[PDB]
Amino acid sequence: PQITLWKRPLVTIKIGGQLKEALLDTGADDTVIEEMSLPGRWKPKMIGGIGGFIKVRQYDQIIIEIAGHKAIGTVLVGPTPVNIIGRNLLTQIGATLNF
Amino acid sequence: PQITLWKRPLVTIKIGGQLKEALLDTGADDTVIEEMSLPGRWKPKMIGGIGGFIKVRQYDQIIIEIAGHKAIGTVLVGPTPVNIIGRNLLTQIGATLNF
Amino acid sequence: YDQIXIE
Ligand SMILES: [Cl-]
Ligand SMILES: [Cl-]
Ligand SMILES: [Cl-]
Ligand SMILES: [Cl-]
Ligand SMILES: [Cl-]
Repeated sequence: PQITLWKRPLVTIKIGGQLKEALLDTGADDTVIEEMSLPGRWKPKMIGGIGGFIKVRQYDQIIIEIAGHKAIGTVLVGPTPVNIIGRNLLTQIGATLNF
Repeated sequence: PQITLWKRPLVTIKIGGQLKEALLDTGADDTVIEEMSLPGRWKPKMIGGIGGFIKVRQYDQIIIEIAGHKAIGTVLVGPTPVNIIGRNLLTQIGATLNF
Repeated sequence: YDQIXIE
């Protein structure tokens, strides 16, 4: 699909058996999801942006379905104000910016 | 162009006759740039990012070139970690997300 | 308020 940017580019994702809404975010290096349980080991991370930093849990090798496209990669979990699909997963679904 | 996302989508912008680097950010409603002088009056605005909320200066109808495309619109000035081109100006240059 | 997420 071609998604215009008149509105926030929100899509449905499936992660951990759960359906969520998430923002396709070319400005994010990483994928960050609000608090939820995920399997495996994790390690702590600090991530920053406007307003400073938050502490998150880093889980590796997590499968996500993004608007019907499956991808695997690292997912960060923590107190993000919005669920974010960042570049680490956008690349896997072949997402590009076009103008 | 067609910009893939394996690297940060950084482009050259021109504002006030000067070249700067900025990130094309579909996760941003608005365009935010680091401290610089702009003409005219400003208005207050609060914006929220991953780490919390910040105050910025809102300047309207600012001429800005983005990867060689002309835009004229609102630019926020404040303590952002990186210069951000948000959807208000991405729509002016005809950008879409595609996968 | 408006939301700006880079990360
Ligand atoms: Cl919206
Ligand atoms: Cl849960
Ligand atoms: Cl990854
Ligand atoms: Cl590719
Ligand atoms: Cl605008």
